Amino acid sequence: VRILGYDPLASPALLQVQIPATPTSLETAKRGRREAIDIITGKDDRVLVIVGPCSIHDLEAAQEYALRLKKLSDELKGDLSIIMRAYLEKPRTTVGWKGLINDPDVNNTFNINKGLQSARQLFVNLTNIGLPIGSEMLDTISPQYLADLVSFGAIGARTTESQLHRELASGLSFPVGFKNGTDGTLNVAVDACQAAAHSHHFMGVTKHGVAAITTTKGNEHCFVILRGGKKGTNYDAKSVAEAKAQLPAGSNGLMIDYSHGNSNKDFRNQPKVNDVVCEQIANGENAITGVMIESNINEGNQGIPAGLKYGVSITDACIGWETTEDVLRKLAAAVRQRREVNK
Amino acid sequence: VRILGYDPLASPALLQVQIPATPTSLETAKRGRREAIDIITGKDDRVLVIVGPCSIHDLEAAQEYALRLKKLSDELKGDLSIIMRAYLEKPRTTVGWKGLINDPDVNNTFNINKGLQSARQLFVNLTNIGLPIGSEMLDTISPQYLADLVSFGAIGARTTESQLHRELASGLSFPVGFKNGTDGTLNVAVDACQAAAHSHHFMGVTKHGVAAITTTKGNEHCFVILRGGKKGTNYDAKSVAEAKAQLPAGSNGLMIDYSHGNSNKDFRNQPKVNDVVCEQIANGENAITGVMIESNINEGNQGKYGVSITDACIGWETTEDVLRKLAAAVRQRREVNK
Ligand SMILES: [Co+2]
Ligand SMILES: [Co+2]
Repeated sequence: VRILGYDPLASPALLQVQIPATPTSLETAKRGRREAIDIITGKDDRVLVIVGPCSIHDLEAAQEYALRLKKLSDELKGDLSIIMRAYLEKPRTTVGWKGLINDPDVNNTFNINKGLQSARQLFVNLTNIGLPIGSEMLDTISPQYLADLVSFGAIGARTTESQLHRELASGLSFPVGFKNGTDGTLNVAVDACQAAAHSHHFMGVTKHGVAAITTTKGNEHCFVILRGGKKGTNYDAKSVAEAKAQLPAGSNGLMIDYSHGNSNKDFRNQPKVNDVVCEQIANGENAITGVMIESNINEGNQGIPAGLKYGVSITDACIGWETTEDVLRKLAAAVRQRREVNK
Repeated sequence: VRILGYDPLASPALLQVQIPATPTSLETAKRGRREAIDIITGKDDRVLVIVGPCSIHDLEAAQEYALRLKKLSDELKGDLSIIMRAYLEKPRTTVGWKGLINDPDVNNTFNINKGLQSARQLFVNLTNIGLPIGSEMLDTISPQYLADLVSFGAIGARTTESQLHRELASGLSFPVGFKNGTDGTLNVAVDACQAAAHSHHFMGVTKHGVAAITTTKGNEHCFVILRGGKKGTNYDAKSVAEAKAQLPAGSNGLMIDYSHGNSNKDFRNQPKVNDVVCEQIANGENAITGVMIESNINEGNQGKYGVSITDACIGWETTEDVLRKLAAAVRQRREVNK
C-alpha cells in the first residue's frame, strides 16, 4: 500500500561487464588502498587527504577537477597521499537531491539505472588517470556496483550509529572513515570502528542482484573522522587530545574533516582549520594521519533551477581550486616539518 | 577480501507460503493499524500503548506474555489501544546479540533462515490470538518477510537520522515512530517524520528476493517518540512543551517511551515516568497520544524463564498497575476535555 511500484534494475555483475574497469583503474584503486592503510596504521608519515567536491553531478567537470588534482598529487606525493572525493550519495537533513545515482538528471526523474551507469563510468574515468577515489557508503546495495573502484569509504555523521552501516563497513575491502555524530561527539565513531572490526552476518544483495546471507570478516582499517557538530568544532589540539584519550588499544590514526561541522557554516573557514591542523602536525602531532576537504573547481555552491554554473557545487559550499592548491601545499609543508620533529 | 561467503536465503514470498498468516492474524494486524492511526492523528482519545519485552528470545514465553496482555487489553480497551512489543532486531552499542532473526539459537551460529522462520511463526502465533504487535524496523530487508503481520514499526534512536531508514519508513504500510536521537534532542526525529512523509526512490529487495527500484508513496503516519538521552530525560511537562513547540503543522501526536533514556539506567523508573505522564494526560495534555513500555513476565534482566536477555523490564504485575493507572488518566483527560 505505500509501495507505488518496483522498476527493474541491472545486477551488479551485469553493470560490471557493461562498464569494465581498465587495468589502470584497478591498479589505481588497489594502490590508493595500500597507501591509505599504511598511513592510518602508522607505517608511512605522509598525510592521507580526501579532497574534492561535496558531490559529483557533472562527469566532465569532475574529470577536469580530477586532472588538476592528479597533477598536484604528482607534485606533492612525497608528503601527501591524495584520494579524490567522488561522492555519489548525499544524506539529507529532510529531503533534497540525493546524488548522481539516485537522480543523475537532477530533475526528479530518478533514473537509478542511468545513475549507476553514470556513477560507474565516472569511477572508471577518474581511476583511469591514476587518481584514487572515495565516496560516502550511504546505500548498502550500491557498493556491489562500484567497490572494485573505490579506495576509501566514509560512513556519514548521520549513519555512524547505524548497525546496518557498521555491518556494511565490516565487509568492505578498503579503509572506512566513520564521521563523529552530528551532535559533535566522538563516542559513536569509536563504537562504530569497534563494531565494524568484528565479523557480521546479515542479509545483503549479491553481485547477481539477489538477497543472501552475507558473512563478513571484520574491517581493521576503520578510523574516526572529526567533523565537528552541535557541541562545537573539534579540529584543535585540545579536541584532538580528548579524542586520542578515548581511542582503544589497536586504534588507527584520526582524520580531520575541515568542512561540515568544523567550518561553522562557512567554506571560507576550511583554510583556517588547515592552519590549526598544520600547526599541530608541524609541531609533532602523530595521531592526525588524515584530513578531508570539500574542494571544487570554483568556490561556493548554487541552487538547482542544466541552467547550472560550471564547476560549482549543488550541495555544500566548497573552497575553489586555487584556494585548494594553497591549502594542500601548506599541509605538505607541515608534513615535512613533522618529519624534522620526529628525528 | 572481506566477504567470508554467501549462504542461501529463503525468499520473502516462500516464507509467507511456508508460514501462512491466518485470517485472524491478518485482521488483527489491520485493526492494530487502524487503531494506532486514529489515535496519533487525533481522531480517538484513547492512548496508544506499545508494551512488552525489550526483545523476544523465547517463543513460548512470549506467547504466555501475549495471552496475559490480550486479557489486560480486553479489560482496558475503552481507554487504551495496546500493541505488543515483539522486537526481533536489536541495535547494539558495539557488538552483542542482534535478536531472534540474526541468531535464534543465541549462541553465535547465526542461522538467519531459522531466525526468519521463528520470527514469522512468532508473529503469526501472537497476532492469531487477536493481539497486534510492533517491532523496530532495523534491517531494511526483514520487513519483506513480516510486514503483513505488523501494526507498528519503530525507527530506533541510533537510526532515526539514517536516510535509508527514512526511505524504508516512507514505504511501510503502518504507523512508524521515530525515536529522538541518543543525545536526547528531537530535531532529528522531527526531520525524519518530514522525510518519511515524502515519496522516495531507492534500491530495495522485493518479495522474490531480488533487488529492484522501489518507489514509495510517503508515510503520513510517522510520529516522534521521546526516549531521553545524553541531554537528559524528556517525559516531563517542560520537555513535552518544548517538543510541541518544535512540531510542524500537520504533526501527529507524541509518544513517550518510559524506558531507555527515560529510565536513567533503571527499569524501576518506568512506573515513575508513568506517574509523570499520567499527571499530564489527566490534566488535559492532548499532544501525548502514545506511550512505550518495556515489560516482561518477570522483571529485571540477565546475561531464567520470562526474563529479558537485553534491557531490564518491569514485570507482569507492575505492568497491570501501570496500565490501569494510565487508563484512569485517559478517563480523566476525557472529563477535562468536556
Ligand atoms: Co558536504
Ligand atoms: Co530496550
